[PDB]
Amino acid sequence: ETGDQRFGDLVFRQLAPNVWQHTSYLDGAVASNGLIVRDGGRVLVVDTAWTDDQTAQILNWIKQEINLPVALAVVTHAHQDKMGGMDALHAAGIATYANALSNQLAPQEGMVAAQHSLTFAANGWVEPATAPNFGPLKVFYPGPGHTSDNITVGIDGTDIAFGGCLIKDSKAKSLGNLGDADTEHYAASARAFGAAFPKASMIVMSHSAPDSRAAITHTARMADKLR
Ligand SMILES: O[B-](O)(O)c1cc2cc(CBr)ccc2s1
Ligand SMILES: [Ca+2]
Ligand SMILES: [Ca+2]
Ligand SMILES: [Ca+2]
Ligand SMILES: [Zn+2]
Ligand SMILES: [Zn+2]
Repeated sequence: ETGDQRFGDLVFRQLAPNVWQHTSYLDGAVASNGLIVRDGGRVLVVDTAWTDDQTAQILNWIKQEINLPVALAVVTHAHQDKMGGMDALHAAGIATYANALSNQLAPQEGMVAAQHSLTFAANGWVEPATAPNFGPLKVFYPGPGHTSDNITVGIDGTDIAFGGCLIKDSKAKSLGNLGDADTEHYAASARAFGAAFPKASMIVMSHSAPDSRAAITHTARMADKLR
């Protein structure tokens, strides 16, 4: 697409003045998207790429095009598209945060655990002391859906919310990989994510281009048929 930039195996698309989407491919060639946020004098990353080499490519692109230190990364669940690059984040000295449940499931899912655990209230909001100096990232656990551990992130100051692999696009035909999914609670979880970030108009997700809020309602409608 016009305006996109390629660095090695990675493609970046600016979504807002201080937000970019990172896309990595794993062989057909499957795309996974995460986010890069410029918060003042530092950078925040949401999700790794599929692999350590791909994740290092994100870090080098950030140094070349943004030239600000990467303070921390939040990863959205314990699967390869979201945490495959944890060793690269650790080698680069980036503090890593995941849901505690993602850190618990990580060895069983073949992932490396993050250095810190985020915990959540009954209402899905992160307990603030487990998310120190997160700037505009607002972390919400919507309930089990794509996986039991899936978390979501709002970028405060923007129109952007990230559903990760929980949300799928509004023309989708399936919910994608349901092997570790909670079929009963998925619809409610997708709706809870839309309610958490009621004013977000750009919904970014792992396996499609950014969509409108129609991705949330469409994903919930498809999920209703699993219960
Ligand atoms: O459930 B999801 O985090 O969306 C994953 C999709 C996927 C695909 C391959 C081969 Br292409 C290997 C690992 C994973 S994980
Ligand atoms: Ca590794
Ligand atoms: Ca599994
Ligand atoms: Ca039940
Ligand atoms: Zn997954
Ligand atoms: Zn995924």
